[PDB]
Amino acid sequence: AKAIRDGVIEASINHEKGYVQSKEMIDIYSTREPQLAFHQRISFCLDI
Amino acid sequence: YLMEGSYNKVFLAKGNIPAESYTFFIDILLDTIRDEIAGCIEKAYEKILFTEATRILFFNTPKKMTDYAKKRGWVLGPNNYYSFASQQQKPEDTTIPSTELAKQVIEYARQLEMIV
Amino acid sequence: AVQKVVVHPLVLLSVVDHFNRIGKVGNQKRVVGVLLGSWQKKVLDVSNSFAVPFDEDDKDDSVWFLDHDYLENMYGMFKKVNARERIVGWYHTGPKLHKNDIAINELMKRYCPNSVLVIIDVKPKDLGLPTEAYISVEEVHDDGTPTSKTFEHVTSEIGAEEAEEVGVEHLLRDIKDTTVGTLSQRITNQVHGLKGLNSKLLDIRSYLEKVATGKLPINHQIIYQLQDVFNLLPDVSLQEFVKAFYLKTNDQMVVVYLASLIRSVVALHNLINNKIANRDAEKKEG
Amino acid sequence: TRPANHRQLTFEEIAKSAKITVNEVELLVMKALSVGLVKGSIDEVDKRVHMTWVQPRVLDLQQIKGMKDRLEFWCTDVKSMEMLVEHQAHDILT
Repeated sequence: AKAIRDGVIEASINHEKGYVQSKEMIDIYSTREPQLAFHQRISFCLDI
Repeated sequence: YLMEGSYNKVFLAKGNIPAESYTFFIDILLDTIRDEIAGCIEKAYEKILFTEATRILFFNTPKKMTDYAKKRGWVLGPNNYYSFASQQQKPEDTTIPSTELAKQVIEYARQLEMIV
Repeated sequence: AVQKVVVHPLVLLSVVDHFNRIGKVGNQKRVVGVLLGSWQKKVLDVSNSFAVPFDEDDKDDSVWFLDHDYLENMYGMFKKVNARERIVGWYHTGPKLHKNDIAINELMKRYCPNSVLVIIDVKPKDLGLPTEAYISVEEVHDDGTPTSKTFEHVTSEIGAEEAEEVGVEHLLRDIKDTTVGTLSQRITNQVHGLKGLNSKLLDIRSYLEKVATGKLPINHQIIYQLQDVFNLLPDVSLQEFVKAFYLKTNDQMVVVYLASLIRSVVALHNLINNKIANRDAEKKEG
Repeated sequence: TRPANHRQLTFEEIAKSAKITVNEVELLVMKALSVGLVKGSIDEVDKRVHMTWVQPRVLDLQQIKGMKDRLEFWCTDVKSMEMLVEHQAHDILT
């Protein structure tokens, strides 16, 4: 429950049945994280 | 134990004090986890009857479940907690990278040709 | 039929110097002249010109005169000095489309089949190119007049020539934002480009002035294209169009990240090439 | 009538507004596409059609108010986005 509260894992729990389901989250590529992994190091390699 | 999702052990420590009273501290400790269970009712749960999440805190059947059930959603129904697990509105945003990235592209162009 | 026009700076200045040489009249005189040149591969060419004597009175402004003897003799001189040079049409100084410029073209259509006109500018200020050319089309259509004729603007640009660029680049000597790198497009079409869209945005706003107050003909042939603008307004942000945009952007900053990674190593090699010029020189010379 | 938001109607809606049966509306809209008064695509399994281009009609002095207004705040988008261009691209060229 706190693992869904604090961020970490997202998906649902069937507390009545027992199983914790989790979706298949692929294509993190289009999601705007690796542009930030770029942008951290673009300006820094320009700094060095 | 408050750091992780250890709830039940903390509420076992609520009453298992060998040292002294600690009453005013375990009453804050009570409210600050009352709104925490009242927070973690808000997942993508299924229907929970009026027994399970009724007994996850410390109550049998007062109107404290009317206080939480009218405080947040998971509405009072026929032995039902209603799941409004939507999480739908916020995605598909091209314009915000088309403003922020529109800044960062020109900021890439500044330290690219202009002497500093 | 006619693709586009090619205008040289020699004739471009060679109208304005005539505006200077008849600028002593003070009151009103329009520079109307004969436009000479070729057209090859359906690309219109403009090389040489002169100006014909012309006067015009304000009362009863349906009267024009071109000295056709002057039209014959000087152009025979121009053919004699240059058999390659020939007629291409005419031009007028064109502030605001004077009214005789519906039958000047019909007056001298017997020389050039597409006797094209060129509107120029004498007071140069805009965010674009103040060079204009129409084309003559006539129409026997359902509406309007039975005898109906309206000019249609063919696009206009300034063609260059390897000969004349020496004199043009010589006569500039003022400012020239060359060294086209990461910044020339940023100003020639990104600072200036959206302001190029500003005027075309504002032009239909200028047609928009007839909501209940402007001119009496209403739409007919104006609103199918306007409906096609909002109809052909582009795709909204829901599709993988979003995800393909993120995809190719996320592909582009791979390449930018690569070359950016190379550049610092290049300048590091350039640093060691300077420390070798430091430590093995300070002990030697002193 | 439908905006540029969806303009995706269904064969039940053609069967409602034209009171003509389900097995004839496709023969209608293939003729509409063959004439070329409309340009769009036809799904059969979800019973919907993605109409894209329509034949442009005439209009009175009321529709130019709406086209006026949709032009109006489209001006300030060009103003607003070009404002970042001249502000952030200021020192790049004088």
